[PDB]
Amino acid sequence: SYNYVVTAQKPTAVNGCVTGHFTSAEDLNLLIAKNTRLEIYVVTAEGLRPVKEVGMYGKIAVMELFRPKGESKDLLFILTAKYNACILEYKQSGESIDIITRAHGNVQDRIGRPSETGIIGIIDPECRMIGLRLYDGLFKVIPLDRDNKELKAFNIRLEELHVIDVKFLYGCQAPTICFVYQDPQGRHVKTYEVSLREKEFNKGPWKQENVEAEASMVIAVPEPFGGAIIIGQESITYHNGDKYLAIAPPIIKQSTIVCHNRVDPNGSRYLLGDMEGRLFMLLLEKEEQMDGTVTLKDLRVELLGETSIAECLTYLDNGVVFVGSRLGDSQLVKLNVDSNEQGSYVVAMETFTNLGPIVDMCVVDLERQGQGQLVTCSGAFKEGSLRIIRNGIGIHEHASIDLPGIKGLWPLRSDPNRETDDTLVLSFVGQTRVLMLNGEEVEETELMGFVDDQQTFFCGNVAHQQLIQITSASVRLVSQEPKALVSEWKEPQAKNISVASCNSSQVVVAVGRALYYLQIHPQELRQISHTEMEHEVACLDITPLGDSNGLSPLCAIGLWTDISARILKLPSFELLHKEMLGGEIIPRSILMTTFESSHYLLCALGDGALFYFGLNIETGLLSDRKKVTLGTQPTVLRTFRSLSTTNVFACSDRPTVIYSSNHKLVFSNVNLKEVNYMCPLNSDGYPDSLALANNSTLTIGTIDEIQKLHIRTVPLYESPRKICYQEVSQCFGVLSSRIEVQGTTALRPSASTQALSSSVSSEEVEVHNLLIIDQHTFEVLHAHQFLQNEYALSLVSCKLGKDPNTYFIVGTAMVYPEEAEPKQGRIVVFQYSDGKLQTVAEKEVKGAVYSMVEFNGKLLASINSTVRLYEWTTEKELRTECNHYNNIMALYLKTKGDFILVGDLMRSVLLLAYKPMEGNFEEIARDFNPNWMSAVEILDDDNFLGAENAFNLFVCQKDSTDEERQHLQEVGLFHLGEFVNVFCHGSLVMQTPTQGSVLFGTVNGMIGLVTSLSESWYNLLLDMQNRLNKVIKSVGKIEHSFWRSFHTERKTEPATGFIDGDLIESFLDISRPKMQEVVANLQYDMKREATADDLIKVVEELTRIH
Ligand SMILES: COc1ccc(-c2nc([C@H]3CCNC3)no2)cc1
Repeated sequence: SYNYVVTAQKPTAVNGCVTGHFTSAEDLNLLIAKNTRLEIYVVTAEGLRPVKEVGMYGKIAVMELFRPKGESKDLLFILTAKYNACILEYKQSGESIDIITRAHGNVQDRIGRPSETGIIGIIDPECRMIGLRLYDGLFKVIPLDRDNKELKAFNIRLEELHVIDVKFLYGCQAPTICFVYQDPQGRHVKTYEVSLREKEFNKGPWKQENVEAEASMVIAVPEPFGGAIIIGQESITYHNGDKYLAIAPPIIKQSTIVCHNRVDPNGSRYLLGDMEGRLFMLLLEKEEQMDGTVTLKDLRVELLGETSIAECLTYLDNGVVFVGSRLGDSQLVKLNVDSNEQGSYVVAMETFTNLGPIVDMCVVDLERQGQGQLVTCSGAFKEGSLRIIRNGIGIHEHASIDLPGIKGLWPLRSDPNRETDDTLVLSFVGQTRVLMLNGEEVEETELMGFVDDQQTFFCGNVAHQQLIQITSASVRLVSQEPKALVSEWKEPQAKNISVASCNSSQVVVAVGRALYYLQIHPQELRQISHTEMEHEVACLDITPLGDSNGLSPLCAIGLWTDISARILKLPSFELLHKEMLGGEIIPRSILMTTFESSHYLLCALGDGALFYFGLNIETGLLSDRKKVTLGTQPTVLRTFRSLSTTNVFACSDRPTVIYSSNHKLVFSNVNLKEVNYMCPLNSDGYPDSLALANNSTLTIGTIDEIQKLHIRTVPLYESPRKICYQEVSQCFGVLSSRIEVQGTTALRPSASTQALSSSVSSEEVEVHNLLIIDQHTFEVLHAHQFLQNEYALSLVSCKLGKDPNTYFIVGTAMVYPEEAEPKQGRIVVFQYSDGKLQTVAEKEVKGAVYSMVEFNGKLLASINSTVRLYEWTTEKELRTECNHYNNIMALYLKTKGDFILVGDLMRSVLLLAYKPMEGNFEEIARDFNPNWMSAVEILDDDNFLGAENAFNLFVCQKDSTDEERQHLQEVGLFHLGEFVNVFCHGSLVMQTPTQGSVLFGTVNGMIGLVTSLSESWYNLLLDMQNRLNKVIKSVGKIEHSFWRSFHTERKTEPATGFIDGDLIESFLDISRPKMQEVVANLQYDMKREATADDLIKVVEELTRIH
């Protein structure tokens, strides 16, 4: 098996968050862990400024900042889920930012079952040690000597086997842990000192205490309080020596508090977040003492308001809180001293997309044909949603004029008072036209000073309240009031101008090979200098960059013949830098531009190639050449603003926006047909807009947010579970569940209680529903509620037998507390007609209906340990045809032709065939290796894909004996690092090295793709990986091969049959010399030594598949 796996959407769920001074001594930073990704921000009064985002070869399990004695700057400790430990430092060497690994090592033990309650990692306030709870009964200590670069550790026996939480205390002479543990006698809090000298615990400073039965979190309180707060379900207690204070506030009893964060450095106030998204303030009241110590007088809890359900909370000063969510969108909120109308102190400032968990999804061509969109069931509880995801950036067209032959567009302010454009100047072969803008009206008009009988190459507002028009014949300077020609420049023999560039006070024009530099003065075009280039000029730019006061010391130029992009000094025209771009196709557009504070040269060729380089605006040096391909026609580049950010629109057959993300250039398709020319337009009637032209038409519209994927959110206010599309009804079916309390009563309104119409089947509880949702408005048209204690598990939309209706079919389970698994459930066939669901037929079965699939006009269903095929009879009932029994728990089905792939709870996958001339199933083959499955997919007749609970993928094949024949072989293995809930065939790209397309959705909201490769392609890419791994410096010095090794509690093996597309794609981001190392000696097709250029082309083809 040869497979390739790549990220289409990175994990969005927030697994943890910390604050401190990491980037510099005086920066306040927010660090966010999104599984495999670490995001670093500087906190401002403006908000969060992104400075650096890195990938780890690992799932981040522990992330803590700490400050070694007498240092100005925090270091970062990370532990991965595979027990990779590192200490990281942030270093900025001028422009370049580097994460350096100061220490690393793997801290796994040989014997050890991972603690069921997870990895805990803590660091003592005096930075003497890191403490890790990895396994029950052991506490691992890493001394923080500067010498301990390998992070060598020792284990201490911990008598208490079941630790709930642990922290290091402040204000202690020896490092001291405080922890809650559980035994038969209940829950207790205890302390121990940790002796480095003895490598053992010593007696803690205070005696143990019994605590609440559901005590779950330990907070170490800084000086001057010291001590610990213990949070439980109905109590909050403070402990410190012969000091004990407890409160039992009813207000917290409704929902478990699951996260905390310190507001005040001295511990006077904490935030607390619960499972329903309530946000509390915990206040510690001080009492003075004669000896000048400070003790705790009392504790209070106050309800502040509501946030997203928080996985973590981080106070960012000035009343600002970052709410990191796993189950909904993350937020920035503000806390105010005074409450609002409805009584909340919490006001939301910003919302960040989280797709996670993705519990189901499907692919549908909603709008066009051939343009797939992903529709997910996302989130949980009050955060549950549908998310609709599609590639590319949209334009909202607001005007359309038929007007062929446009050769350029320029906006103009004809009134020197008003700030908005009021004029659009259009060029045509040998002619110019001026459109005036009065509101939404676009009237043809003249404009005194400008000529209409020459083609315009540039026109604009310029210095000293003047306008400029540059044509093939001359440069014309025009006064604003009144409009009159005040100056006109011509070449000495009045030869044609061939190329024009202009800013507010400078002009460079070309005449064949000649260049002329003019300055714009009051009533004067002043000729400053001229030169003769070695070849004919193709293109020019003099865009001023940086702190430049609108003046460029640089001229960028592209030439014929040598195909060079050059940087020249003005006024002398001295050559500062030359780059030969190769080939025999001339540069067509060149642009100096700034993205996220870094300066670049862009240069586009007529064949669709785009080169880009770092530009030093001081020396004129170009560096770090990169090349993408943006189409096959000449590309024309032009800056525009939207949402207070400068970007570049690339006009071609493939219109593109160029922008920056994490200080790397990014290229995103615009969803339009061919655009030939554009300009920004910001007029009264068309504010913050774009004017667009093709061969026949002028358009004016606004642009969506600049990003790779557009996401629409449909709030449900309850948990979505499964989704299916029903084309004939133009709706989705969505299974959903809401929580109600002890009959039962609801916590808030939600999709299933707010449908247009409703039907019903004739502690906290789940109430399950089938929602019918309109595909255009996403309005809830109908909700059908299932029986009390009925859980809806599976859903399909299909036709059966000879019946022409399409039905929604739901499989359920009746859930009773004492049952190990369900012994009762239903299959229900519904028809959606006239705005309601009618129940057409039912069938009681003796188990949970985990999975259903349409199979050759029949209904395949898995019921507990049985796989069953039903026929749909002429009297509209389901009738069993055949059964398969050899499963533990058949959770997952997929089919292809007569083949059925079965995913088991614990015995991996199994391949059935229906035998149409015997009316029964045959077991073809089974994977005899145990695996705890989460999802399955058929890649093709011979290849079966599985995902399992320890975040691995594998691929099974038949072994091309007869006892031998029924053994599936695991021929592919890969540690993905995500939990796959759903696989589905399809693509987000409009319909090569790869064949097939399978998308997957995950708990962290990551979306991935799996596709197939030939042996040949695999071998090349495998070889590339090995070379890439030798040159790339990895954060924490984790080996890529270690990261991607298949890993469960049973077995660890190198990955095989799987290319890591994220790694391959990173090839485009290394330095050109590194690309040479990577390239040196490797075959490529009959055969030859491959070049860096060859590989850039290949990797580009591979980015196109998502
Ligand atoms: C195992 O524990 C440790 C603790 C601290 C360091 C360390 N401190 C530093 C300082 C000096 C220059 N940069 C910050 N660089 O590494 C290394 C390993």
